[PDB]
Amino acid sequence: MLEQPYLDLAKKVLDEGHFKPDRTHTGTYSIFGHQMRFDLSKGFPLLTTKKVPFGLIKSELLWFLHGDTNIRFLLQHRNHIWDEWAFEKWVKSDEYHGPDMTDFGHRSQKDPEFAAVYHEEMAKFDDRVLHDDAFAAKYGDLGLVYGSQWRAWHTSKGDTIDQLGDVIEQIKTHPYSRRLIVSAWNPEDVPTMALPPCHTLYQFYVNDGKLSLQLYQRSADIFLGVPFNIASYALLTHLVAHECGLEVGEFIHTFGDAHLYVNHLDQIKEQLSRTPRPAPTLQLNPDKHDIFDFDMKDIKLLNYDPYPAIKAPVAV
Amino acid sequence: MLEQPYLDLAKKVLDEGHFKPDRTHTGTYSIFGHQMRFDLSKGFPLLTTKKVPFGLIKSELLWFLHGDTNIRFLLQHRNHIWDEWAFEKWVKSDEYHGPDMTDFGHRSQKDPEFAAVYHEEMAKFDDRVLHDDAFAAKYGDLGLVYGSQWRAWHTSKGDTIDQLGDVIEQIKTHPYSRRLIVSAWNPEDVPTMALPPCHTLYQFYVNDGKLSLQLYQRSADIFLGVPFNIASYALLTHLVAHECGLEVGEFIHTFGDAHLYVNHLDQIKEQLSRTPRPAPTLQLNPDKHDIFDFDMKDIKLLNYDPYPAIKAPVAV
Ligand SMILES: Nc1nc(=O)c2c([nH]1)N=C[C@@H]1CN(c3ccc(C(=O)N[C@@H](CCC(=O)O)C(=O)O)cc3)CN21
Ligand SMILES: Nc1nc(=O)c2c([nH]1)N=C[C@@H]1CN(c3ccc(C(=O)N[C@@H](CCC(=O)O)C(=O)O)cc3)CN21
Ligand SMILES: O=c1ccn([C@@H]2C[C@H](O)[C@@H](COP(=O)(O)O)O2)c(=O)[nH]1
Ligand SMILES: O=c1ccn([C@@H]2C[C@H](O)[C@@H](COP(=O)(O)O)O2)c(=O)[nH]1
Repeated sequence: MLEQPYLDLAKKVLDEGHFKPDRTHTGTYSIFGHQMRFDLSKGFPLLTTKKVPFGLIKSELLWFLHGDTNIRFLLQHRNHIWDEWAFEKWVKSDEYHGPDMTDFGHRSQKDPEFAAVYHEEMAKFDDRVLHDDAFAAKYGDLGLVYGSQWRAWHTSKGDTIDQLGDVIEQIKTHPYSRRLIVSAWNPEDVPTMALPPCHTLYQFYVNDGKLSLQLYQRSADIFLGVPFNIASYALLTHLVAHECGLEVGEFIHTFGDAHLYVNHLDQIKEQLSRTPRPAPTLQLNPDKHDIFDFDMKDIKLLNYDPYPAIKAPVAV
Repeated sequence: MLEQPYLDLAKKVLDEGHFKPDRTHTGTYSIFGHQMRFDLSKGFPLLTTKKVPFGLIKSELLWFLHGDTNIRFLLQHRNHIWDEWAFEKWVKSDEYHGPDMTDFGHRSQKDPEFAAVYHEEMAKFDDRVLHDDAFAAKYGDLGLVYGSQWRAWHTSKGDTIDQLGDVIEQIKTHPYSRRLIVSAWNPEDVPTMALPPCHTLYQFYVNDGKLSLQLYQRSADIFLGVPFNIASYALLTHLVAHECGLEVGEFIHTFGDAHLYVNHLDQIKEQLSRTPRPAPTLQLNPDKHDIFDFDMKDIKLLNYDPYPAIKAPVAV
């Protein structure tokens, strides 16, 4: 079925992956190197075995394709996947000066001073960001995220180059070139970053009709993480596709450290337990055509029914 | 045998690849997306079915690992793989002022004004570069090649960062991180380049012992091109490996547009015609240890016997 490369790669981390420490000491079963393929005209690649959210992914990528680096658009839509490095700056600031938020992050689940205070301090940081039009700019604006990596990579001699703007040109004009890449690894910025980009590079292809794309995620979390990432670039591939004029072909997901978490063992065993129901259908607003102008309403999802959702505990 | 992922990928471009125009209109059988694996302790990954040259690759990578961007070291060793963009600058210069070299490049094979003149003008450009210590600097010095991409990526605010220097540190100190990348795609520089890097990104891994590496070549020529590239990074992997203290594990070669040339059809049919003799053994100078100090003599090749070499006509 369309989603069986994810399953065949989760039962491959699980019993074939070796135990890696990793950074936040909770161990992995790593493997290094995996290409999995998805042909997108059979249907759309998110999982029917385990509920994955589609308005979140939509709003997020939609957010990355405006080059917008501000959570205030994300909050407006109801997305807060990005919240915690923002707060990492707010509660480490000069203005924070209140009720201690040090390490909020994994003192949570460990209750004590942390379950309702780190959480009261979050709706306090958000709301401020949705309204104070300056609070929004000092802390809610992330600087280096995929919208600036993507559409305003800062040059060595003083300004903004929109990569994806030009690549959507080079597909529109020179379809068949082996240079159609957008890159997120910039090393000025790598040594001093929160999380360096995890979807490091990606290259489009024009088969004859049919745009394809290959990603190089460098680091991948299986169970949590890789359901999400397979769909963002299946949407990117799907959205660039509709703007060049071309049919959709296929998305290749290539990984470096693909690893399942040691929390996520039982939950991934639970998932494999089940059968793929038929892959979902996505349609796109055909009257809009410039993709960077896509209101939310313009990307759609024709019958999706997963199972059950699943709890993995708190990643990082 | 160790080299069968290259064969299984040449009979896969050939009759499974589709006809791509490409840029220099001589057509391809492209495919998009291929991971092939090489475990380097079984032996070394260059081909015994078709003579591939090892002092060229050595001298070249050795050249890239000094961050040296000057052909004058390459010539000194006897390597001229790099010559033609150099001349692309010399014969397009202000100083050229002689006997017309316009398009040397594929007016060659087409004889006429071009077989001994573009070629007399090459030994004239080289020799000058080996001796005039200034000629060497105005035209023999390439600026942007893998030694500056690798070890002096120019920053956005005024200077040189040695990527590979720091990654050999981060392996030496934090072995198990999913960030061990060196990147060659810099977009300031991409729109105005001769050939943008073809081996775009690469990431190391520390399995438990055993350094591994994954490449992302973006564009790959099969028959000519991919015998060479599989060995350069099997040497890089092999050389970084000996400096961290770690055993050698495996090299993953990942491609985007892997394509066989329409010239190279009969010659690749000819190649497949034969049987793998046993994979070669490489040893390294164990008393030297800092890799950036490796004289040529320090990397070695224990029995290699290919077949026959093969002629593919003039690529580009
Ligand atoms: N450097 C970095 N790169 C990424 O791949 C990435 C990142 N961080 N983290 C923030 C964003 C948005 N992405 C994310 C991040 C987290 C989830 C997430 O929480 N999804 C889990 C479910 C977790 C749960 O059970 O609550 C999943 O199953 O995929 C999804 C997408 C990637 N992006
Ligand atoms: N942008 C770019 N990236 C590369 O992969 C690359 C490049 N150009 N071309 C120059 C260097 C050095 N490399 C090269 C270039 C050409 C040959 C070459 O001439 N080798 C052919 C044999 C050609 C013949 O039959 O004379 C082969 O079989 O591999 C080898 C390595 C890659 N490097
Ligand atoms: O939404 C995301 C965020 C992160 N990662 C991963 C996997 C690791 O848990 C995490 C950290 O790895 P490094 O920072 O060491 O690269 O990055 C994903 O797959 N998807
Ligand atoms: O030594 C090399 C040099 C180039 N290439 C390739 C394959 C193509 O023939 C060439 C040009 O592709 P683009 O410039 O369109 O990327 O790059 C290799 O595989 N190895």
